[PDB]
Amino acid sequence: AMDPREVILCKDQDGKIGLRLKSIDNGIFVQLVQANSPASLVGLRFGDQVLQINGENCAGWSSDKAHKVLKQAFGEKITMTIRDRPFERTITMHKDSTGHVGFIFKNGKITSIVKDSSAARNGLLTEHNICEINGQNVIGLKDSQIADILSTSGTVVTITIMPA
Amino acid sequence: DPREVILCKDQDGKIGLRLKSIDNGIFVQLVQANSPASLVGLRFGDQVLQINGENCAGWSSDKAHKVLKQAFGEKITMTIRDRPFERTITMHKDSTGHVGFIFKNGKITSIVKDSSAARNGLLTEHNICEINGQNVIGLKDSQIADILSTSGTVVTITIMPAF
Amino acid sequence: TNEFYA
Amino acid sequence: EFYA
Repeated sequence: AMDPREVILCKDQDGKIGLRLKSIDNGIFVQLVQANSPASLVGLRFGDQVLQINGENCAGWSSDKAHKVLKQAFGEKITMTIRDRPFERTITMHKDSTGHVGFIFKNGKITSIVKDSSAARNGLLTEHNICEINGQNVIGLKDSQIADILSTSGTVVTITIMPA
Repeated sequence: DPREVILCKDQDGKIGLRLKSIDNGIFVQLVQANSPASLVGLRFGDQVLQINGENCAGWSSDKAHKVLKQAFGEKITMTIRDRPFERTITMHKDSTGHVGFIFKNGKITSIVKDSSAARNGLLTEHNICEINGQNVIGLKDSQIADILSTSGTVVTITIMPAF
Repeated sequence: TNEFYA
Repeated sequence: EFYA
């Protein structure tokens, strides 16, 4: 329903593209992208699904398997067929009088919802990773940098999230 | 955006709805077929944001059950966010008539090698909700399989993670 | 089985 | 720990 795109990436001298992969529910997802890597340049992000690597289905592979496919891949370019963060949702909240939208977080994850808040009214969910805040990616940031973005934001606060 | 529905009690009280707590939200778990719930189009997976001017955030299943069971008057007002966990996957049947997955009790358990399902990145530990826009929640597996049989070569399924 | 093959 |  939401369409796959092809990425084409060049290996470093060790064969790497700057990518960590994770097996979830017999798919393969991007777990970590290395700063200023080819992965990064082609816009891969934590939570994107890899449907194929060099045309081969990723279905049922482990992370260890996925990584070894990358390592063994012939030539210097690697093609991947990518489905953009299929689990992603966006919630728009409004800060109240105290400057808060209404949730507790830790390690970039929503851990509780404060009663009577914009977050409560919007059905914001716990056990969910925060991906971006007002168009700022928060993946790989300390909670302090996340809190700074939150405080500096205007009243309307749009966050993207996905189930952890 | 959310949508507002206004349910109207049967005689007895009951509105044909079971709710369920997931990640400090409240979700529709089961809708009876000729019920107050079904009239306003509630479906499996719908998130219930508010009941009668009270947010459902942080409520347990037991508390949702009780608020509903004890509702004063005839009208139950709700604000609903439509199946926010819902995903849609389009597969094509191969020559044997298969899209490429194993299921049991309405739930995808494995993805078959070299199939349309595999190609399309269908995931396991997900409940099957609709097949070509046809509700399959509450059906026996054998009924799901015949619905698949009478779908086209192009099968669109709606899925949600299991909880 | 009692698995169904889709 | 951190309140949003």
